[PDB]
Amino acid sequence: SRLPVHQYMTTAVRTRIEPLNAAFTATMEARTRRLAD
Amino acid sequence: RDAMLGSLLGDVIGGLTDPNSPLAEAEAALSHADKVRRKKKESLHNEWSTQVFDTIQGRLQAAVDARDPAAIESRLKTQYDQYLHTTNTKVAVFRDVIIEQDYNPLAAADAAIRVPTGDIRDPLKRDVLKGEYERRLIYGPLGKETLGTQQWGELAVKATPYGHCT
Amino acid sequence: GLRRELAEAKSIAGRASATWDKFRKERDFHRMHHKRVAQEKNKLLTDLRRLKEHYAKYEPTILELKKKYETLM
Amino acid sequence: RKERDFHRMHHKRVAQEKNKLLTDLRRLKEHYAKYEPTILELKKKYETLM
Amino acid sequence: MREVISIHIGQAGIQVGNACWELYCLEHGIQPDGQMPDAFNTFFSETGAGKHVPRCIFLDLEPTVVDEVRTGTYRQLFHPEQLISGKEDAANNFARGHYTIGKEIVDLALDRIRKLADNCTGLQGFLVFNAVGGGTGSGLGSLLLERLSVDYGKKSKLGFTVYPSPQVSTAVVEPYNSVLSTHSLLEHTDVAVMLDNEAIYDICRRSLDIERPTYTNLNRLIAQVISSLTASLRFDGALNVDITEFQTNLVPYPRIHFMLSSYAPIISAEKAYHEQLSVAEITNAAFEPASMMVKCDPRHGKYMACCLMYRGDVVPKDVNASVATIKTKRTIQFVDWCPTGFKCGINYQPPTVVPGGDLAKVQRAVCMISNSTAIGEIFSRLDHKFDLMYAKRAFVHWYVGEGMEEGEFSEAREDLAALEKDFEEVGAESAE
Amino acid sequence: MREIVHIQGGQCGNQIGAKFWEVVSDEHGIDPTGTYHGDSDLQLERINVYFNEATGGRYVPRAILMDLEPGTMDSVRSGPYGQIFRPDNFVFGQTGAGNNWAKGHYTEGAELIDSVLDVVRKEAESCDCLQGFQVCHSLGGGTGSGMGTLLISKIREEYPDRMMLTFSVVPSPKVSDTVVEPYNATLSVHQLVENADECMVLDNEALYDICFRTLKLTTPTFGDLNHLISAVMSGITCCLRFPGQLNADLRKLAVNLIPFPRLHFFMVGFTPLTSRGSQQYRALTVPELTQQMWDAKNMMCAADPRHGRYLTASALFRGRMSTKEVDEQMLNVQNKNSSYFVEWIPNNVKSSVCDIPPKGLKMSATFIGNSTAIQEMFKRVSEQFTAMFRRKAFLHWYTGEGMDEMEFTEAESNMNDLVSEYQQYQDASAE
Ligand SMILES: Nc1nc2c(ncn2[C@@H]2O[C@H](COP(=O)(O)OP(=O)(O)OP(=O)(O)O)[C@@H](O)[C@H]2O)c(=O)[nH]1
Ligand SMILES: Nc1nc2c(ncn2[C@@H]2O[C@H](COP(=O)(O)OP(=O)(O)O)[C@@H](O)[C@H]2O)c(=O)[nH]1
Ligand SMILES: [Mg+2]
Repeated sequence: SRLPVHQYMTTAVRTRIEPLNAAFTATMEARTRRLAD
Repeated sequence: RDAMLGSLLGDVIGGLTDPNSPLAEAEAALSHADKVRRKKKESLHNEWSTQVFDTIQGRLQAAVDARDPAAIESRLKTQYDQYLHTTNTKVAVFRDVIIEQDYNPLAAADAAIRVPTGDIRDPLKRDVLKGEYERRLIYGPLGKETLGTQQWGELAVKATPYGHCT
Repeated sequence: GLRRELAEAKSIAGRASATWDKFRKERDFHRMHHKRVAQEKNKLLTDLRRLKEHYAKYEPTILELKKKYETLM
Repeated sequence: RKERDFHRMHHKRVAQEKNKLLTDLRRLKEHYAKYEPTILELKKKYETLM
Repeated sequence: MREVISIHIGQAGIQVGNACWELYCLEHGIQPDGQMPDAFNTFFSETGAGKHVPRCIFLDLEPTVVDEVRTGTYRQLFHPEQLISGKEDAANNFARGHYTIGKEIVDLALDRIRKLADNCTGLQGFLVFNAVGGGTGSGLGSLLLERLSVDYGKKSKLGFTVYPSPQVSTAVVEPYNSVLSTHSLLEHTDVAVMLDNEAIYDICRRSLDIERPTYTNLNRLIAQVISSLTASLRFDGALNVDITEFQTNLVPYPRIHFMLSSYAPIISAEKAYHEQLSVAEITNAAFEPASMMVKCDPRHGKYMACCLMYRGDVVPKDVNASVATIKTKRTIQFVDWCPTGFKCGINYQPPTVVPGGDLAKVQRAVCMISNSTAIGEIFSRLDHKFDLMYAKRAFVHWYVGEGMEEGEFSEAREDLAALEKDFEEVGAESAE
Repeated sequence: MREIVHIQGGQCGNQIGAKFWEVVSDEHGIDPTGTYHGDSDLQLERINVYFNEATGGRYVPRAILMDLEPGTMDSVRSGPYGQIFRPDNFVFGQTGAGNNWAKGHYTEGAELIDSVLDVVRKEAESCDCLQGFQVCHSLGGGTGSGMGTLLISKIREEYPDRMMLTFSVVPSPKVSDTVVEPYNATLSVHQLVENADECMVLDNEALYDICFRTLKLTTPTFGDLNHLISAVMSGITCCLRFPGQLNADLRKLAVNLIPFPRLHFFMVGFTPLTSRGSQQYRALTVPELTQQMWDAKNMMCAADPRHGRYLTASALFRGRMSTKEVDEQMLNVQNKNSSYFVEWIPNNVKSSVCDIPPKGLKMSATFIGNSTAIQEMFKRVSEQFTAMFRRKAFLHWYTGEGMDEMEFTEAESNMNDLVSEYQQYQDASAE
């Protein structure tokens, strides 16, 4: 139950771009919702 | 003058708000075209995703799910131990020569995950690939004949007939 | 070898028969929309003429308000 | 196939010139929309002077 | 203007730091005193406008290696405010460098960084030089790297690390310090470049026929690799490769940022005359495994992306011929999803030679940094190396006592195993 | 009363544009300092096409140098014919795209488009009757492609009744200098089909082939590659700069060569390219130029004209010659190759003659070709795109600046309707 590599943004890349910071957190809530469903 | 001014101001003001105005008709046509192209854009993105990307990543992540990490570290340990044994025994290891009995580094490339990608039909390539679809029911070797790019270097540039004695 | 040639001919006839059914449907799909857009194209042509007539009213209106505002001044 | 490609070619060509008149409609729309604040401001100015 | 701040952490970083800043001075004509050679010239000297202080930080908790720089041949080059010492070394403990001893020094380090960031007009990146084998390079390295991501965004963090050898060790607790530091290297670096200690030993034994290589000789041709990739910023060329060009072409995915290194012409002075150093000749030598700076097989993995920094008299014609000869050979294998995988960067400046150096004067040079799936081959060696020691839980009371919890060992193991699965996942090929 | 605005984009555009202003300024008689020294009155008559008036008899080019790095503008400024350019046209960025398409298009190109559009609008309003917008750049870059294509979008919005010429250097399959190179080209061509009125397509592997097969240069650098591209650009504008027997300006070439608005991509090639060893042996005649012109190895495009059909072709002959020999030669090549030219367009090749040859050549010819055969180059870029985009390789760098992966679908789709239309008109026949 791991995130695919093209969706996992590391913190160094994440701290560069706040649009991409929100892109990763949109994927994080997608993981919690899919596992709960 | 006053009646003409009143009529002109009346039409140029009522055209901004009248639903039967040509301005309103043009706005309706533009909004319809914008909605149509936005819907077509979203439909193209979704159909490409579902027909190609979801299928390919489903196959790939299913293969990785079937794959076990412990076997991966064991296999890479054996490969690295083989490489260090070859570098310990031989007087340097060179890429061009391969002794199959001694050391087979291509087995690592052979033991790799394989994804079929033959059932997938790309929705973006519908108009390009319709011709080869109807002929049958990546493209072929394409380009023009040119000089071999191995011959572009300073060594073969004199061996090739162009610039033989120049 | 005669049985193989008959199987190939039935395969050729069978494969073709499925396809030209699709060709007939697709060519009917193109004819209906091409006529539909052509009728829609002529509507935009008349709309463009009307809007140019409507836009032609704008620049006299700017001039006429400038004339009236100076006379009122 | 030849009959299909004849109508395929014609359908695409009318579709292309549909968008060309569409962009020409948009260009004339943006041009005279800039005249709109001027003609509104003069009309409000004309009413206040009355 | 292009400008780069390079931080050197640990003993291994500062010994490279002594070597690389020696080479930078000879490249730009800077003397060890720092002065590049009517009445304005007399005014020019006494105002210090001819002095070029490096944009570097020498921080290490062990004082006995940083005062050698303070009393060495480069005592006038470095600002004394830029050289940071400590009372006690981290001493091969990731817990000491990250929690207890490295805590009261890293706050002083960002104070030095903020002063260096104020002098620079527009910053472009950060360069980290450390070894994950030791305590300070790993522990204080991870702490400084974690804080620099918080304080500075959109600025790249380029990582130069000296990973432990599979066979050669100077200590015992390398698997603990490497694995814990790796979890920071996954998370906070932008591009990480591997360096292996004995892979350079095999280079100096074979290519430069020196039977007695020491750390001074290894760090000298290490300093060749660092300057070659950043040579696009110093000097103009036919094809420039900036520090932001490096990231956008060489890492396909955010986790995949560990990279290999290679330097193609490594020829002694006597051997230089008989050898013909052509662009096509050294490019074949660049991809040769024994010329690589990391002990690994390029044939084991597949090159996902690669770059080539060319220095000297290289025309764009024959380098492109060298591109095609590599691709057509069956021993070098690419991944299927990257057809155009080579970034070509040519600098017009020939590589400098240090006085007394073992490298000879070579007209044309290639530095090859490539991303391969055979770098998880290196990780799998350290994976079971750490797993065998952690099974009996030896050398844990040093880490537990100095602030670190037990669960940090499992989390770094969890992150490292994820990268092990990562390289097999992306190393997959799509074949019809 | 005709003039062309020239725009240079990125490192490739600045390097090619420097060598283009090397030729035309030397052809018109401009010295390094910017003053007139020509001995013929015909050179001075039409200089407003490419040069503006200045005090003291100086002539500054109508060039706008734009990029995102200061590195490659120090080269053009220090190079020869580098002082004629206006420093007010030296607009530049500092961060640099680094061969990223959307970094120069969305997050950093937006802060520079307002500066470059003010310079273009100031230069366009100064002159009287615009003929077109000529831009030289590359499609595989990020500096000249991402910023350049957005300027192509912007100036087409506020100048919709003007021609537009793009001399774009495409990526090559055989030789590659960038890893994310197919991403930059696919998004650039998508922005070029609607905005740009017509496109001149150049490829480095074709330029490298012609520099060694014909000119026999054993060591081709970028200098002699850009020289051949420079000679083509001066060949297109032969009508405006000088009189001739038959005059065909930028508008007339566009209306002859473009049957349908999407089919506006071209393949070009300069005709009289001989090595100096074989210079004295060859005799320059009108039949000799026509044999070389239709040859595939003389083409500056990586596509193969042998494999495709010529929808329209145009040859711009420069020099003193007989028009009867021109009409006989073009009719000679159409009849002897009937399956090579398109069937539903009679009089397939339309040509013009100018009586002023270029410097150093008594006769010259510039060939413009609208062949259907150009789909293969776009297919080769499309092959590498679907290799990368189906695995999301190197895509997190592109989606950072707000342009998500959703905006890649229509770029490839508009990369595919172009090659389908070219394929459709090839197979289509009369009646
Ligand atoms: N290439 C290179 N590697 C070195 C050099 N010096 C040390 N190393 C590496 O660093 C390891 C020793 O640990 P260090 O990182 O130096 O430890 P440290 O920097 O002193 O930090 P502490 O142990 O906390 O004091 C060795 O295993 C070497 O692999 C050097 O001069 N050159
Ligand atoms: N003809 C020509 N092509 C060039 C030149 N410089 C670069 N290129 C091409 O441009 C491509 C790389 O584009 P790049 O320089 O990164 O564009 P940029 O992003 O605007 O700087 C390479 O594939 C080269 O083939 C030049 O001087 N002449
Ligand atoms: Mg120490």
